[PDB]
Amino acid sequence: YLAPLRSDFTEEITAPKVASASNLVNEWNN
Amino acid sequence: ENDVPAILKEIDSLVSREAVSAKEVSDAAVALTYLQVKANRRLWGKVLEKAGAAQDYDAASLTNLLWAINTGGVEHFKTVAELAGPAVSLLPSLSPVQLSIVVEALGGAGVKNYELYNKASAVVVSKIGEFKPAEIARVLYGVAFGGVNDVALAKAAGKVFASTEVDSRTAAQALYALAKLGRADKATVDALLKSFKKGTESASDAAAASFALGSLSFKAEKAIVDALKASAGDLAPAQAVEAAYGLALSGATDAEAFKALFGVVAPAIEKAPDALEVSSLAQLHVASTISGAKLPAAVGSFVAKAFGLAADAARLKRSSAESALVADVAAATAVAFGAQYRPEVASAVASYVKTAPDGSVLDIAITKGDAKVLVQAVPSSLLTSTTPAKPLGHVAAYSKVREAQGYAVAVVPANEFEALPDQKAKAQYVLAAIKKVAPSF
Amino acid sequence: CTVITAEPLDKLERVELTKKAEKFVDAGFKLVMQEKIDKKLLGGFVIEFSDRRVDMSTAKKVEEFNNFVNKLVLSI
Amino acid sequence: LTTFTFSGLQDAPVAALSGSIKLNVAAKAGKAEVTVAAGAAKAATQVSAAALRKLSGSKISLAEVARISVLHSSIQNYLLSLSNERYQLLSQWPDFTTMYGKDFYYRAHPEDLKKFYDAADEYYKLYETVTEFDSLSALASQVVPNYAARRRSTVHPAIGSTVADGAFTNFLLSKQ
Amino acid sequence: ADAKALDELRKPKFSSKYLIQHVSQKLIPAVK
Amino acid sequence: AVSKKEVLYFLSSKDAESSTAVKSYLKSLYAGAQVEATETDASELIAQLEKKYLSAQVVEPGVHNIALPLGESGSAPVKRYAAELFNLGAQAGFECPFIEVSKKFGQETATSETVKDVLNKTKSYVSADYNAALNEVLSSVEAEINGPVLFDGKTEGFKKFAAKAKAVAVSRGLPADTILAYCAGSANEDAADKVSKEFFTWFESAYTADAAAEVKAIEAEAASILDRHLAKPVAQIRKEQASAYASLLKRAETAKGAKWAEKYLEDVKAVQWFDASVAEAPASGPKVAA
Repeated sequence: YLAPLRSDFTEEITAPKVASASNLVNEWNN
Repeated sequence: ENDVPAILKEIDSLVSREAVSAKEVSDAAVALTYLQVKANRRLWGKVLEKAGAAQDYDAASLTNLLWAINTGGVEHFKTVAELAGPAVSLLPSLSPVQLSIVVEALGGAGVKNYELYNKASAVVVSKIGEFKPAEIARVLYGVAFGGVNDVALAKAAGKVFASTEVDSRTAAQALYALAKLGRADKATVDALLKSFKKGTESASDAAAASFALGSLSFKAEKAIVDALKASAGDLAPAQAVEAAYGLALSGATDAEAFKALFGVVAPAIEKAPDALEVSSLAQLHVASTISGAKLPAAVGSFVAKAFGLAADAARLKRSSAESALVADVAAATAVAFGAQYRPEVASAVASYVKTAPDGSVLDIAITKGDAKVLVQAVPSSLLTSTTPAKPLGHVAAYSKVREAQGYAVAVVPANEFEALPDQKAKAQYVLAAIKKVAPSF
Repeated sequence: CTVITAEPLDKLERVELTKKAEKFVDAGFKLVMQEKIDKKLLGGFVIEFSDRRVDMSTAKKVEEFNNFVNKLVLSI
Repeated sequence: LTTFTFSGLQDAPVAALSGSIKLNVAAKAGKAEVTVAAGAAKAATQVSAAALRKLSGSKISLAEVARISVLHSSIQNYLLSLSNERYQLLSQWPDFTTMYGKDFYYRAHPEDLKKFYDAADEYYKLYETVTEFDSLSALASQVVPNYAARRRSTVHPAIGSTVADGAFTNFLLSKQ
Repeated sequence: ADAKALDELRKPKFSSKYLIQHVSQKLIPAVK
Repeated sequence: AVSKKEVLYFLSSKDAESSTAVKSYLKSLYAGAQVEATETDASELIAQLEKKYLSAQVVEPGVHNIALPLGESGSAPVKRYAAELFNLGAQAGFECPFIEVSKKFGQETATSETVKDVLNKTKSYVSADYNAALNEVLSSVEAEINGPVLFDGKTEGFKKFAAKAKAVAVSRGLPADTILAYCAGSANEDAADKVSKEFFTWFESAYTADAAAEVKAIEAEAASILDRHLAKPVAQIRKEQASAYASLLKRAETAKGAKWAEKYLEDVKAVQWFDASVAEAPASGPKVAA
């Protein structure tokens, strides 16, 4: 339930990199 | 036939089931305020969880829920700020009294929702005759505390409150809104302070009017300090502190009111030292030294430390246009006391950052033997929002508290310091400001 | 010598810059200067000895500071 | 909320909105006659005007007690509401157990029956892994660090591309 | 035992705040 | 727990352990202790670095108390989320995001000469779809002007560059006139505030668009992570998560003497307490002291 502690900063301003849609709903319908 | 904890358990089981709709949440909240159940935090948490969980919403249930949230004095920014979407969807279907309650309610929590305040101020200035002036004061409170510097609604409220004679509490809420907005319109504030003579049913609104007039620095009304003197039992320590601060800032002379306020305030810090936040402790030290009223020996050194804590903490989080302005004023003090070239300009500016007796650090501290002159820069955050742009009462508070430490505080506001051509006129202005405070320099 | 400064000098900036610059000539050496202007220096100065360069400018100081603190946080 | 609030016994709710609890106020100019009525037990009192204004003198200031954090619990609630969406389409799966009998065994081609038994084993795999809800917490702990490092920005926690582009529009179209 | 507190429970747990504090305590003297 | 510059940042915050250390320090000051003198030293680079590393200790445990509005349709959850990030930035000592990123632009290009160099220096803070649209306008006016477009304000190349950058910014959906009218100002308050109310409608559009883009990326990441995880058998999931837990716990039990590791292990013990106190009373919740 625990995560790696990071101490780093985000020096750029970037669009938040939306991830592509998985095919798991389509594969489970298949 | 009359039982408080059994009906608390009935509301508890009524709100703990799975499919509670919004009307049950709203009347559970209203029934939870009318029984005054600040002793039970879990019940208010259950009611606010079900208020966040509800999806149906009409005008009446949303309005009574928001009224109950603000009458009970509960604060949870998530479920109240997520109640503004139900407001903006239902905003043209709202009554003017209902729009009043929801806008005062979402403003009191501090919900940063600019579409709600824009579409509510446009409604209240499009049909201004629909609104009884208490509704005007509630919408003014909500738009002022929601973070929009709306002077259109402020001018409309000034016209209504000058035309219509209003209540005591209505005028107090309008004064609190105008004090957060920082507007100080004497044509409006006079029409509001003339309403404080019919006898006030509350003490919190008289304390709010005292804090508002202290923040605007008009003067102590003497129809407010006596009402605050007789009824200094209806105030929390975090409220009587604001009351005494706004009395000391407006320039009150009555010490019986300060005795009545500090008799509430000081045993709260005796019982719990950490319960009051340091903004209230700094306001307490301001009110304790300006009017000279006395409070116990631990509390005096405590708020003497806490003014220094709040002062250098506000210095540490400085707005970065106040910081460049303090650098400009310090360079002007360098070339006003005589510094022809930039090495001795920088050496003088770095010399002027002497510390303070309370532990704090002062930016422009010039000492000559025993006489010390502190310089203050008042950027725009501590100015009035009008074209006269008089500085607010808090810089007079800071000056009058530093003055009891040995300084002769010179105020250099930025409305006129930035309107000078170059560094020679600015050095002349700073020296002229120092000379009319302390001509011994 | 040759000095590049961010803005044209004052007559005490010139004198104490001259006193600063004699630590880079280890004798009884006199310096004549050819003072230039570069606003991409953010203060300080850059000395050019025509076989040797001393960068006491603050643009160099802030980029070396940034290299130091961006290296040290990777060390911890 | 603020230190001075201005509500109580004025434009208050005069009645409850649902029939689950009954509430009436018979308010005069000075005080109020409230009788709250909830099922078996009903209570009644006379609430002052100086009590509903004195109620917000202290604040409740509700705060959530979470297992790890509120951010983690929001991400885990989203993972749970996505596992519900996958469970709802493992809920519309046809009953293959109604075709296990030996009259279906021997009528069928052998490779098709092997494919059918593999499809049943596959459904048991999918259903055993979509109902492992004790995995969603350590799944939510993989979304937390990259998001929380994006909010340790050197500019602002709330900065984005639209505000930064609008501020570059202001900055570049001003006098240098 | 159980029933810990209220302010002890409101704190978020696996936020860093002490790697940032550790990097400050190992960086700010090392850069002074 | 208190280093007298940490506790000045934690006064304006409403976080739990920050207010706990503030209350403990204030309670020790009420018993006659003395306020340490605030250091009037640590010049501008050390001051800005210490500001950066003190505001982050207010920001990042305050991020973890802001519920992401994942899977919530409507304006109010995203407006709550962006308002909580705003209040967290205000508690941490930041300004408005507009003022802070404009300060970043003014700090980056305090030293530039030509406008293509301010595009090369503010490359990291503007979206590349906007930076490319400004670079093509700059090359378009650079072909006609036959000079490097300098960052002046009154040169004909700069004027005919800005008159086209305003056009591309109007194409993007950024009303450049209302933004310039707010950040320049006006004399009459009844005509400055009527355009501040338009700047704030754009500003609310801007920050809810940014917060909704962050929420959409976290939604897409969580859906991708779950759909990669739902394809595994249960034994692989259990051994992968047990190995990750055991490795991250051994990483905290390896380094001792550090404060973060013992706070990490205290937090693991607190999660175990939460599970135990829900186990002893599951229909009421965890046992809170009252």
